[PDB]
Amino acid sequence: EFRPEMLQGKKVIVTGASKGIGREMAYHLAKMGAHVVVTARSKETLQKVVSHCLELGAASAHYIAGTMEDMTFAEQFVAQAGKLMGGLDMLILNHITNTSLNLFHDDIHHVRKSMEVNFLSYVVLTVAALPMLKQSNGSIVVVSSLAGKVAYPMVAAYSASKFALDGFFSSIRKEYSVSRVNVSITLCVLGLIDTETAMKAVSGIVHMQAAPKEECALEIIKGGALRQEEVYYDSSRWTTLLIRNPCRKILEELYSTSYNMD
Amino acid sequence: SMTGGQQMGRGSNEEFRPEMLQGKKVIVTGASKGIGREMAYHLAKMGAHVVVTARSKETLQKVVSHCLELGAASAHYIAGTMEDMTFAEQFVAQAGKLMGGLDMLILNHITNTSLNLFHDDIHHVRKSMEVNFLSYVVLTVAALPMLKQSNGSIVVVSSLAGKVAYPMVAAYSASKFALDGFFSSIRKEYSVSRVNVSITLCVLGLIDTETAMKAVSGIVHMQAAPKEECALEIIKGGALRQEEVYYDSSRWTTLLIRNPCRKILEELYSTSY
Ligand SMILES: NC(=O)c1ccc[n+]([C@@H]2O[C@H](COP(=O)([O-])OP(=O)(O)OC[C@H]3O[C@@H](n4cnc5c(N)ncnc54)[C@H](OP(=O)(O)O)[C@@H]3O)[C@@H](O)[C@H]2O)c1
Ligand SMILES: NC(=O)c1ccc[n+]([C@@H]2O[C@H](COP(=O)([O-])OP(=O)(O)OC[C@H]3O[C@@H](n4cnc5c(N)ncnc54)[C@H](OP(=O)(O)O)[C@@H]3O)[C@@H](O)[C@H]2O)c1
Ligand SMILES: COC1CN(C(=O)C[C@]2(c3ccc(F)cc3)[C@H]3C[C@@H]4C[C@H](C3)C[C@H]2C4)C1
Ligand SMILES: COC1CN(C(=O)C[C@]2(c3ccc(F)cc3)[C@H]3C[C@@H]4C[C@H](C3)C[C@H]2C4)C1
Repeated sequence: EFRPEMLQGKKVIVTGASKGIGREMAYHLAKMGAHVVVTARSKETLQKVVSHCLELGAASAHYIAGTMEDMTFAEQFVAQAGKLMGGLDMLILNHITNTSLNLFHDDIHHVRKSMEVNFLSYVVLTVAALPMLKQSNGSIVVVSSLAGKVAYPMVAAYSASKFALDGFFSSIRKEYSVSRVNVSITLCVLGLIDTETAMKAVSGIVHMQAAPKEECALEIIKGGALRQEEVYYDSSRWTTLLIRNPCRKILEELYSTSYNMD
Repeated sequence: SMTGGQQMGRGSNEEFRPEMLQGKKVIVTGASKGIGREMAYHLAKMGAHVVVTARSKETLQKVVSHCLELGAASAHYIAGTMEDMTFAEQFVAQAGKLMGGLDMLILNHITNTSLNLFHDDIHHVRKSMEVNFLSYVVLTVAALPMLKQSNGSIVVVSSLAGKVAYPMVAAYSASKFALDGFFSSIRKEYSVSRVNVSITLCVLGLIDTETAMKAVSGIVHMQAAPKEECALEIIKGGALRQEEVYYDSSRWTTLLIRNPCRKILEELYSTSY
C-alpha cells in the first residue's frame, strides 16, 4: 500500500518533464516533498515547471536543458543532477522523440531516431545513474506503452523502441536478482493518456477513450515506490486484464534452473 | 516455359511440400555457418535459386559449392558486413539482379555475442541494435518492391530471448524484442494496405550450432535442438506464410511461448482506427 511520505526527501530525476505525463510526475513528487531534477529541451518551459515544483513544496527543484539525441548530454546530465541533489534514489525515464500515426514506407531516419532517443539514451542514463542507485538501493522507472507489449499498425519505429526497453530492462532485472543488486526496475505499460500531444496525434483517425494524465503520473510513481516490476494503466478494464502475460513469468521461472553465475 | 500453374492450392496453408521452394528466388543472410548455412542447404535440395551473404568470402564460396552439388537452380554469394547500411541496401539490388527477382528474404545474421552480465559495454549495445535490428529494417526497405511484385515473404530469425527475459543477454534481447515490435506492427499495416507480403517471426530455443555451443559452455546447462531440423522449420513457416514459428527442445516451452491474450488485444483494438 502506497503512502506519499515514501517520496519525502527522495532524490528523483524526471526526463521529458516540461510537459505531459513527465510534468505531472514532477508536480506529484514536489507535493510529496521530494528533491527533483527535471529535464527536456526547452529551458523556458522547464523554468516554469521548477517554479511551480517549489510552490507545491519540493525539498529542492532544478532543471538542466538539453536533447537526449546527444549521448554525451545524457551521461553528463545524470552526473550534474546527482551532484545537485547529493545522490539519487529514483530515475524516471520518460522522454520520447516526437512521433505520429503513419504507415512505415522507407523512413529509416525515424526508426534510428526513435531507437536512439527512446531506447539508447535510456541505456546511457541508466549506466550513468547506476553507481548512485546501488548506494541508495534506489529504483529505475521506465515509461513504455501498450505498443511496447502488443502490435499495432502506424507505430512501427515507436513500437520497436518500446519493445527494446522491455527486452533490455527485463534482462538486467534478472541479472540484479542473481547478483543481489537491490535496484528495482519498473516497466510502465500505458494506454491512451489525455496529454496534448497524444490527443492531437489520435484526432479523427483513432476512436478510443483517453485516461487522465494526473492519475497516470501518480500510478507510475506508486509502482516505482512499491518496487513493482510492472505497472499497467489504461481506460479499459478489458485491456488491463489482457495486458498481463502469466505464461511469460512461468517460462522465466522454469528457465531460472538452467544457468550458473556463482 | 510452355507451362504454368500453382503449387499453392487446397491444404497449402497447413501442409508443407519441398516443391513450394522449387524455382523460388531466396536471400539468406548470415549463411556462411550455423542455421543460415543449413537453410541454404535445404533450399538448394528444394531446387531454389539462392543468394547467400556473410562477411567471409572464403566460407561463402564453400557454401555456394555444396548448394550447387545439392541441386540448387542457381547459387551465388555477395560478401560484406551488415554494420554497413549502404552494403545492406546494395546487396539486395545485386542479389535481385543475379536472380531476376525475389520471392523470399531470410533475415538471419547477428553480431558476435556472448553470455555476460551487463557491464556498460555501450559499443556492444549499439552494434547489437545496428546489426541485429536496423540492418533487417534497411534490407526489408530495399527488398519490398520485388517482394510486392512476387507476393513474397520476409522471414525474421529471433530467439526465446526475443519473447521472454533471460540474464546475460540484455543488448541481444533488446535487439530481438525490437524485431517483434517492428515486424509485427508493419504486418498489421500490410494487412490494411493490401500488401501481399507475409512476415514470419521465428522464436528459437538453444540450437546445436558451433557458436552457441561455445558461448553457452560452463554458463548455460540446457538441451540443444538440431540445427538441420531448425533450418527446415524456419523454411516451412515462411513457405506456409505463418505469422510465427516456434522451435525448441522442450515441449513445455512450445506450449507456454504462445501469447493468446496478445492476439485477443490486437483483434479488439483493430476496430479503433
Ligand atoms: N500520452 C499517451 O497517450 C501515452 C501513451 C502511452 C505511453 N506514453 C509514454 O509516456 C511518456 C511521455 O509521453 P507524453 O504523452 O506525456 O509526451 P509529451 O507531452 O509529448 O512530452 C514528451 C516530453 O519529452 C520531451 N522530449 C521530446 N523530444 C526530446 C528530446 N529529443 N530530448 C529530450 N526530451 C525530449 C518533451 O519536451 P521538449 O519538447 O521541450 O524537449 C516533453 O517534455 C513517453 O515515454 C510515452 O511513450 C504516453
Ligand atoms: N544457435 C542458437 O542457439 C540460436 C538460438 C536462437 C536464435 N538463434 C538465431 O539464429 C540465427 C543464426 O544463429 P547461429 O547460431 O546460426 O549463428 P552463427 O553460426 O554464429 O552465424 C552467424 C552468421 O552471421 C554472420 N555475421 C556475423 N556478423 C556479421 C556482420 N557484421 N555482417 C554480416 N554477417 C555477419 C556470420 O558470418 P561472418 O562472421 O563470416 O560474417 C555467420 O554466417 C541468429 O538470428 C540467432 O539469433 C540462434
Ligand atoms: C505521441 O505518441 C504518444 C501516444 N503514445 C502511445 O503510446 C499511445 C498509442 C499511440 C502511439 C503513437 C501515436 F503517435 C499515437 C498513439 C499506442 C498505444 C495505444 C494503442 C495505439 C498505439 C494508439 C495509442 C494507444 C505515445
Ligand atoms: C550467439 O549465440 C547464439 C545463441 N543464441 C541464442 O539466442 C540462444 C540463447 C543464448 C543467447 C545468447 C548467447 F550468447 C548464448 C545463448 C538465448 C535463448 C535461450 C535462452 C538463453 C538466451 C540461452 C540460449 C537459449 C544466439
